Amino acid sequence: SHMIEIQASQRAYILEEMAVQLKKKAEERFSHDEYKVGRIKLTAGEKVDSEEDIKTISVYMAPSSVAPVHIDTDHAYVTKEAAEQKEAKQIQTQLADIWEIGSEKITVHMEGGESVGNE
Repeated sequence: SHMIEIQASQRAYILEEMAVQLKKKAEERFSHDEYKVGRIKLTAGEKVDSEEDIKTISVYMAPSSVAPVHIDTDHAYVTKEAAEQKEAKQIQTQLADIWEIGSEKITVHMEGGESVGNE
């Protein structure tokens, strides 16, 4: 049903090791929570020797729980967005702290919602 493909790569192996250890450590703070860490996507460049070499980290946060026509006051609408922006940025900082890695490298995708983190 669910089949994957990989290309042999030392460099990728290391990167997948850093990735499961990062996944686990996140799952510790978001186990019993609103949000569940789901996909995590790392990118890296020519050399892959430590965490330092990770260029980016995408995180897809899970719901852990149709109306075409919505109608809103102007005020309802902007504040509804403000809060979702503000939720997204908090998972960003939380993971920044947890992983001891600058939030510039972390994109948070808020699936089960409509938001994203920085770039």
